[PDB]
Amino acid sequence: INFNNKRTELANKIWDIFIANGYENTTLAFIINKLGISKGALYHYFSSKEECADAAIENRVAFFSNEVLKESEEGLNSIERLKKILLAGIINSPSNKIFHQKLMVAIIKYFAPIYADIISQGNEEGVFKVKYPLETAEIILTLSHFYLDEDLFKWKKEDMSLKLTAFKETLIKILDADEDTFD
Amino acid sequence: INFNNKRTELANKIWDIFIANGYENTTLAFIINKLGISKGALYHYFSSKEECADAAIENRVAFFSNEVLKESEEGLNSIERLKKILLAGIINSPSNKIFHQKLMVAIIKYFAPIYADIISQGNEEGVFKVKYPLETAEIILTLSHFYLDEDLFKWKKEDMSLKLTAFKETLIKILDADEDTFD
Ligand code: NA
Ligand code: NA
Repeated sequence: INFNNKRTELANKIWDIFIANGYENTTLAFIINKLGISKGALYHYFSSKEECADAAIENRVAFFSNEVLKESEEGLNSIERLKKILLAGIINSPSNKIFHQKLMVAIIKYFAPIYADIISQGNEEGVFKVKYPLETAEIILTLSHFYLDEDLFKWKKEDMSLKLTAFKETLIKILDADEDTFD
Repeated sequence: INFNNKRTELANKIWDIFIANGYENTTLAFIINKLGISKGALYHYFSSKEECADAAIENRVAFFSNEVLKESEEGLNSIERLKKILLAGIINSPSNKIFHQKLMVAIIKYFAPIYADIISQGNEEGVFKVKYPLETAEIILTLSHFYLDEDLFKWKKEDMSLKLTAFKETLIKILDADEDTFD
């Protein structure tokens, strides 16, 4: 109620600490020293380092997604809204890969309804023909955040151009959109 | 050369230890005690617990994928090969989620050429019309191993039926296959 305002202020600061310093190497002692708080002050809001990460991620993605909705120009068609939202954006140790995975999952879950809305708008305009708008939104986001992640798959830098092309091709098929939609 | 035969025999045994006991809670001391080997015997083949996991995963997936190729019936059409291969199959703490992620990534990388071959066969038969066979194979596997993973996304059990339906719909669009292909 009031506890929520304080917890998210800290989560925001923890985000900056995890990004700037890495998740694996950030200790609860480093966090509290950097924040200027005690162990007790931290344990009042979080039970673990994982919860600190989840709170940092939730608040960052909740913010980023809300700033996409407020920045959305009134009356834009679905094709332009899709193009605009696709261009949006905020060591590879096992724990650092978990922080990245958590972030991909949160982005997918927060952006899926926005993309679902765009897809539904396009079905109504007659530019797409998608049977399952929310599932298709989640499908697209999974491809953009897992398949196009070169660090996840250790994809070669010279192969990324073909993956983006293949991604656009897939988007066209899935949406039943015109072939020149993403040109 | 000869070192490889021994290393993969251990990797196979480590796999069983990680599955039966969980990755997070499996200590290097538990591994060596269960295997009947010394710390030195283990450090001769692996530098870390992560490398033990990667070796266990590589050898399991390399095996599983090779047993799919040997079990493949001679002269099956692409539609039946696809249906057959789709039915194939071997705590949620941060480290356990890494073991699972590593496994998903290895399955995708080992099975992609098999699915690419099936897709190419179908393009030749005239049952599919896919511009990028290997990228499309990787796209499909990403959806079956990330999007359909209810533990990754914490999807509701009652929503899984719609996700499978949406997955099949997507497969049909991506492959340019007939609508009754997966019935
Ligand atoms: Na859903
Ligand atoms: Na590739």
